[PDB]
Amino acid sequence: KLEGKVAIVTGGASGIGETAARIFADHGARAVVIADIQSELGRMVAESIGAKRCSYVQCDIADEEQVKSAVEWTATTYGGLDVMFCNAGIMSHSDSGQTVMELDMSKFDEVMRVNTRGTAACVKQAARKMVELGTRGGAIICTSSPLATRGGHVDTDYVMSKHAVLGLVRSASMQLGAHGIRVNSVSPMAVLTPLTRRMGLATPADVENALGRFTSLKGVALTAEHVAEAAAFLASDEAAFITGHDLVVDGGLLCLP
Amino acid sequence: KKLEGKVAIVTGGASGIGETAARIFADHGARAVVIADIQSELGRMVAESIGAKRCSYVQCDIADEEQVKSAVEWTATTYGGLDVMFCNAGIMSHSDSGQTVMELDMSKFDEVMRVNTRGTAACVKQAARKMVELGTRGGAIICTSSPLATRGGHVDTDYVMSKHAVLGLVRSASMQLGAHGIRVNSVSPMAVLTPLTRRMGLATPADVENALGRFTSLKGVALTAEHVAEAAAFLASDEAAFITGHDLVVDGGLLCLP
Amino acid sequence: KKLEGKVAIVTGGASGIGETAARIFADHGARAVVIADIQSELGRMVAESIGAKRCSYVQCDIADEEQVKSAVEWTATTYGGLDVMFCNAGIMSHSDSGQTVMELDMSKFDEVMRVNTRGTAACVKQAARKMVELGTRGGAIICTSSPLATRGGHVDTDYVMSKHAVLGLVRSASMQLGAHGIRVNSVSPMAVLTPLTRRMGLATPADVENALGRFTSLKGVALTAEHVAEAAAFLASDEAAFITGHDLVVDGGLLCLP
Amino acid sequence: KKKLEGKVAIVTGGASGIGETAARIFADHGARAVVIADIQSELGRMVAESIGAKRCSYVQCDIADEEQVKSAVEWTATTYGGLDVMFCNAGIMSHSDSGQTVMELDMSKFDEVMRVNTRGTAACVKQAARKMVELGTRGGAIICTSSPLATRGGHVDTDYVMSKHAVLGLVRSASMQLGAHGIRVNSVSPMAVLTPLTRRMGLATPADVENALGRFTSLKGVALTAEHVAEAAAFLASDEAAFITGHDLVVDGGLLCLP
Ligand SMILES: NC(=O)c1ccc[n+]([C@@H]2O[C@H](COP(=O)([O-])OP(=O)(O)OC[C@H]3O[C@@H](n4cnc5c(N)ncnc54)[C@H](O)[C@@H]3O)[C@@H](O)[C@H]2O)c1
Ligand SMILES: NC(=O)c1ccc[n+]([C@@H]2O[C@H](COP(=O)([O-])OP(=O)(O)OC[C@H]3O[C@@H](n4cnc5c(N)ncnc54)[C@H](O)[C@@H]3O)[C@@H](O)[C@H]2O)c1
Ligand SMILES: NC(=O)c1ccc[n+]([C@@H]2O[C@H](COP(=O)([O-])OP(=O)(O)OC[C@H]3O[C@@H](n4cnc5c(N)ncnc54)[C@H](O)[C@@H]3O)[C@@H](O)[C@H]2O)c1
Ligand SMILES: NC(=O)c1ccc[n+]([C@@H]2O[C@H](COP(=O)([O-])OP(=O)(O)OC[C@H]3O[C@@H](n4cnc5c(N)ncnc54)[C@H](O)[C@@H]3O)[C@@H](O)[C@H]2O)c1
Repeated sequence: KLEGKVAIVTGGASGIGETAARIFADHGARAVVIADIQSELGRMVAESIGAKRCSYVQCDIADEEQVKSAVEWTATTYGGLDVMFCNAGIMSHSDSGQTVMELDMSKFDEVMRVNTRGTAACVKQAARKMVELGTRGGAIICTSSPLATRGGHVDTDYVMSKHAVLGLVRSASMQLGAHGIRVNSVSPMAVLTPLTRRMGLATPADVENALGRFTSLKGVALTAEHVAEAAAFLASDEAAFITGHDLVVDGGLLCLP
Repeated sequence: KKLEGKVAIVTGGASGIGETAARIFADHGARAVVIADIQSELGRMVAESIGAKRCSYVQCDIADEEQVKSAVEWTATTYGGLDVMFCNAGIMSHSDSGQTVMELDMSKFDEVMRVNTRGTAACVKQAARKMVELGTRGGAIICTSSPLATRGGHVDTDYVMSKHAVLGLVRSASMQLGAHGIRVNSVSPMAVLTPLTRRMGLATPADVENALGRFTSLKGVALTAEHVAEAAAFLASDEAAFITGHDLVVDGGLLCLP
Repeated sequence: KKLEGKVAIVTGGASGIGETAARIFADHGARAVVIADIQSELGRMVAESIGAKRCSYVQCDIADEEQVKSAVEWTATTYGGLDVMFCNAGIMSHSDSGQTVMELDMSKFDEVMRVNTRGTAACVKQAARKMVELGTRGGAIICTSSPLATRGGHVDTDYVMSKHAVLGLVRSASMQLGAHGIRVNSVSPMAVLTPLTRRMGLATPADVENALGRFTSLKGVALTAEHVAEAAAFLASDEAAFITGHDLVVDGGLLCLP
Repeated sequence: KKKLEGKVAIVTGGASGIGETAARIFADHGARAVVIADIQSELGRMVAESIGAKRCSYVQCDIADEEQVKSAVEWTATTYGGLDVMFCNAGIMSHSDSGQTVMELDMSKFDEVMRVNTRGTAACVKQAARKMVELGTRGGAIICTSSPLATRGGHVDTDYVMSKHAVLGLVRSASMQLGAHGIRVNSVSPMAVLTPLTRRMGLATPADVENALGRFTSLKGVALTAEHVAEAAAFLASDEAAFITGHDLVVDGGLLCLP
């Protein structure tokens, strides 16, 4: 699917991004660059994938200059840039849950900084590099959420940030189609990662107990591989005419708990 | 191979998008692909070309629920299962006034609604019932939709209403059949060169670009039946094991209808 | 007064939401309200109660396009105008197996689709033709829809499909009739205590609260037919002069269907 | 009865444009008191004096400063004895030669647009809700001004598009969380209203609007006015909308696509 492509995975040191980097390489990616802020964790992932197929770059995506450097380093080292997986994202793990009435505006600022400013800087810098290189069939994919299209009972800062990511995806797909660049998102429900266990979901039983009643599809558990497979489809020529689309991977979510 | 060992029915498989999907499903390793359709000899030609040991042709007017029952049951006992139902058959009216609201021909409305909604509903029902009987694991039902399932049209109002209805069927069936591990999704392509769009006036890739090009964000690629079949194959495979109730839009970033 | 001097037709006005809309339209100053229904005894009682100088009954099965045309003609001729068409009549199956996909009764599907999609389309068409013919300024066409026009259902799959189709009609009619200054919108209420919901087993406010209370964000108020009528009167008035193609949802923040 | 009889309303950004007209229309619909919160002191006191000092007051309030929002909300509730309507209407767009396209996104201008439109709006919803809960307000209403660009992408002003998407996420979440208190939260999404903001974008006259947007607008024979937007807001703020929450009320004349 991805033979000969060069991909960057922000947040690739952990969770969904880690699995996505592994799966992109299994799909024949020429090179996968993990861009994260967890240097030793990230280097670990890179060697696990294979030090000759995967590299790590320290990159705080909220700092546009660090994004530009990571993008430039990637294109120079590997001679191209075909896939930007804008995946890094954070939540506030606030004791009072970031409800509207208890909204911690300082914690709100942190979430919006990473999830909207960082994602926007990543889309911008990746687009600029693909255009400069004349990349053909380039793909930019943002990790979203069902909370990009419906409200939350908690984590209001996160909900607003993912709504904003969807607006960015829609706008970028409109503006970058002229260059043949496709911009899409993938919105998974609950994946066991370090993020979801900070919310109190550590085991598949925790997931089913929290969400199963609200999930239409029975008899299958959502894995990080599932999310990576959706993203590899979007990045591949199997999706050559798909842009501006939010690919939802949620088992028919009826509502949040 | 993503469809290895699966048994697929493709309605409307004698022509256009359905024909390509049947070929592409077989190329992705489907054990058997059954074309259900009403163009008897165009369809036998296709199953012939795909490989008479991989592909059969069944006469099936999808509006008739007993013919859908029969086609589904024939497929399952012949090949020992049913894993994928690609509910793709569908029509438009091709009317002098264009089926604007002002000039809606109620009789032609009835014909479009009969195939596109009653027939699609019959296929989803009969395919689902058989999957549950056989105990199919990870079954997939996929309906061909349209950007006109989520937006209004300037013309072909009956077709627009029918595709809106198909989307409601997909959403409802996903919530009801998830208990059986059956996933239900749709694929919504924009303009594919088929006999249907030829009846509309689009014969050549240059016609498509002249009618839809300025309304499409993505430049440098034309949509093909293969693209739609690849979207469906993805949805039918384990690559989409947790995707249900979803409308997979393949429109190049359609800004608006012309 | 919001609707001062306007002539309105309310289909399904003999009962439930339509009856309350007819009364509320008159309270907002409508010059004439015409109730179009198939329950003549009930409908004549509503018309007489609103006021025989202000309100008339016409027998009209909206699934028969000729009866619709006749009712619209009679309204414009009797009252010299047509400003508001509230296409509100609709039905459900009330089947013992709930019209799930697995147990979908196609003949009952046909009945629901006939009233809710074919009939609604004929009403939109015939009202639009008449307002265009009269030169109506700022005419309004409103269809009663449902949260099930935008999400799937666990039951009543035929009704879900039909209300999706109604939204496709509203969107299409909005884009085609705006050239004439005609606005087309829908209103989508959740559970109102009417003969329709009584037939689904909801007879009392406690029944509604038990079925839907914990799926509804908004507490302290129960949806009434008057709430729905006020939404329709807003959309029908100059308070909504630039609103078209819109589905006005009146559901209390519905988290999910039961 | 007047649609807003007896209600106390706050209108942020009420010194100008849509918010000024909303303040006038709310008073016209019988609001007991309208408080204009803005950062244009002389303009805002003009509006308040014009509506009538007995029924309208002005407060200086930078909505991106949560403390000033809380202070304006407390002053309203203490002065007038209640808080029934919060119309979170203040917002900005960037001054950008490059249009804030993705390719030329000025990140520091993006920051400012997000700070006012998302951080400020969130603070306004929070502080208004906290007060209505404290007061035991019955049938309270919080309305945010949104845009078609809350639900569709834009060719330009990408920062603004993301900010309005985020506002809709706030409206949806607040609706879900505040319904327990009887508080309804909705948005109103107008297309092109002639204001100082759209003049800055190059739309100064009705002909400008028609030339830029007429062929993309289904509804003919009428042009969107600020009064139309205010009437939609007044509806949502009233008992005519007693069961409407979490809803985006679109006022765009059937917009077929963005320019
Ligand atoms: N896990 C879920 O269930 C779930 C569901 C829906 C959406 N998501 C989203 O998927 C993305 C990945 O989430 P995850 O579950 O793998 O969480 P995770 O915490 O396991 O991984 C996130 C990684 O992003 C990195 N990160 C944080 N800030 C960064 C920054 N400024 N610059 C660069 N990297 C940064 C982190 O170091 C981390 O390695 C996130 O956008 C999340 O919002 C997750
Ligand atoms: N061509 C496009 O650009 C386009 C765009 C959007 C959606 N679609 C939809 O994709 C589906 C296939 O369209 P197509 O372009 O391949 O058109 P097509 O006419 O070339 O193929 C349709 C086939 O379905 C068969 N058919 C019609 N009624 C039938 C019935 N009752 N029972 C069984 N078969 C019946 C027809 O014989 C035909 O072989 C349709 O549902 C169409 O609405 C097509
Ligand atoms: N909770 C609710 O009541 C609810 C919720 C959502 C949507 N709706 C929709 O609101 C509309 C009215 O529903 P209601 O609850 O008032 O039901 P109701 O049964 O109380 O009233 C419906 C009236 O429509 C008339 N009707 C049926 N078929 C007709 C036909 N062919 N021609 C003319 N009239 C016909 C009926 O005789 C009846 O008087 C319907 O479209 C319904 O789908 C109702
Ligand atoms: N005019 C349009 O076409 C249009 C369309 C859709 C949405 N909107 C939105 O409507 C809102 C009002 O826009 P408008 O056209 O009336 O513009 P406007 O500039 O005429 O009025 C906005 C007023 O908000 C005040 N404002 C800005 N930042 C503020 C802050 N931090 N604190 C307090 N007040 C502040 C401003 O001084 C100004 O008086 C905005 O949210 C805009 O996004 C406008």
